[PDB]
Amino acid sequence: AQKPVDNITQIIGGTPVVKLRNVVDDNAADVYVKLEYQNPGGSVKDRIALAMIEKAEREGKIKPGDTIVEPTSGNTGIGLAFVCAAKGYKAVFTMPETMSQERRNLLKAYGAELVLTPGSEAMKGAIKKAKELKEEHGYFEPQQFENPANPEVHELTTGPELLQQFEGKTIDAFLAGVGTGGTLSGVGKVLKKEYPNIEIVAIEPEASPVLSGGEPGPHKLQGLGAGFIPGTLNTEIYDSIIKVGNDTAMEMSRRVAKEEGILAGISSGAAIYAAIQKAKELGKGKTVVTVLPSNGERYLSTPLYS
Amino acid sequence: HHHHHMAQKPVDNITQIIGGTPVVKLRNVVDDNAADVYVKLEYQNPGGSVKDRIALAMIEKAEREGKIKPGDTIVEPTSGNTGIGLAFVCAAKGYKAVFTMPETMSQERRNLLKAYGAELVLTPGSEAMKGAIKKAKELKEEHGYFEPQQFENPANPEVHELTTGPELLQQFEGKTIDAFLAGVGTGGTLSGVGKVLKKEYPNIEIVAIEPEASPVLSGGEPGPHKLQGLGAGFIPGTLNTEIYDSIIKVGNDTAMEMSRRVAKEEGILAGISSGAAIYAAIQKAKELGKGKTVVTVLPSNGERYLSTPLYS
Repeated sequence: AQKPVDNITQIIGGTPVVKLRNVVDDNAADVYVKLEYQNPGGSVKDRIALAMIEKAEREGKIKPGDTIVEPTSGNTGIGLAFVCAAKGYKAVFTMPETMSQERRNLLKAYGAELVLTPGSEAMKGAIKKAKELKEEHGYFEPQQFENPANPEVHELTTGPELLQQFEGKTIDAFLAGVGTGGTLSGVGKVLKKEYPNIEIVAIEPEASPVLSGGEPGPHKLQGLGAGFIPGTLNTEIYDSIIKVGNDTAMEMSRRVAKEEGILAGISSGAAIYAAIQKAKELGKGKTVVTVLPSNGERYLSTPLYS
Repeated sequence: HHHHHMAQKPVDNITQIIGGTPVVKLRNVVDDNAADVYVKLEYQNPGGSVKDRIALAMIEKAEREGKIKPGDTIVEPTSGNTGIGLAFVCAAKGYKAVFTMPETMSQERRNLLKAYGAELVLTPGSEAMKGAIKKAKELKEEHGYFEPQQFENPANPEVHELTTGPELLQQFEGKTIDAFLAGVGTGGTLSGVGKVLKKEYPNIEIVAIEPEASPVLSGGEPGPHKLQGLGAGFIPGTLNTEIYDSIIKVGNDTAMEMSRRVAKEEGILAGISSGAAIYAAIQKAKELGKGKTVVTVLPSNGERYLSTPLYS
């Protein structure tokens, strides 16, 4: 048990890794999952929310008391609301008025202010309002899809944690779903330098296979498939891409919760499904690692666990 | 190499992550001329609450004793965090779980338990908990299912004696804990932690927290209340009725307002029982003054209660 800390953000990072036991055939490679939902705010986005705020502090772009704006209502918005509450910043989030009441409460619970944009304008309307607050009112915009602090914090923390966790053991493949791409790009850079023969695998939705050259489309892999190539994604870092369908990822999330006792979101089900293909392709004795970005309890209002 | 927090090497299954929960000093909701207030984040258990500890301990002892073996079915009449912890542990260890509850339990909660593969047996909502308890016993007698019994199983207070307590006691080595406060549901946390802290800190004050609207420890009548996880309506067998030196009653609105203050001002988003424990801990922190040290436990996370009035 860790000694007392003065601030909850000091708990961000140092997440555990669990070997999968039942959803992987014993003929395949070992599969390990990093539980990023063990971050105190509930997801991997804790890490970039802290890094984005810390970097802006260092560079004098913000000081505690200042106001932040980001066009998101997902895990990055929760992470920013959490980090801003913990560090004394005011968080403003723009989102379409169609966003759920449960998610609005969670953001408002941390003291964040919500700016609702026209529902038909969807995400594009939220981005426009955020650009207006940044350019015409001086709000600081973290910009999760372009801020280099995003892939860099995974280069400095998530990746080296995996290196410590797999000391003396070789990792044969690392797989991660691509949202902003910061996880895959930053962990990938660190693992490839330490394990030059590792395979880095990007995971993306079958229904929106933008990295594979296909067309953006609606999909149910929440957290994945942004519909474009993020500035935070190093497209050179991955050797291959695995596409996962909506139903396939949901089925595996249900399997992992019931047979491993690990309750994670649909993007984690996609990651574990892809990690299990790679394991079977690599065979016994090899080592496959992936990341579980979020907890299944955040998605009880979705068809994931209905 | 050197820019990351230390991370534990891989474990063979998720139950090995239970325990070892961190402690955070409160900064803003507590005056500096009051005693320091420290909170142990039991919602950092992998299943989301303090109940992971007793779910694992109860199942593991039943194995050690030979009462159950993997593949067997567990039955428990509950819908709260104990059911979640038990569903979580049963999935992790290869047990079947059957829970009874009144049909007025929320749908999101039904999905949570079912996500782990537990069965939900619904009883007439007008028979309330008595109906869920009766159905559990009928199934227990009919099929020989093991019943953990969260309010009677000695493994419940014992695991807090063997893990939660020694954790704090190594988390506070070289410091004096002046008061330890804990809300009483089963009473296992207060009983087990209190026993261990008392042995190390002879002058420590052990405080039970219960709802003002159902103060059964104080000798009042059990009544409806809003402090989820607290106020069982009876004195549980797992509560050591001699461990606590004093009792603090907390009202419904008081705990809710503290939970919202802590979420906005500390960035710590916890359930309503945590707001009650923090309110009582600050009250205790005010009377005994600067320099002293009060410690309490936050049993669950605020995200579990988004559909309740706590955060609407």
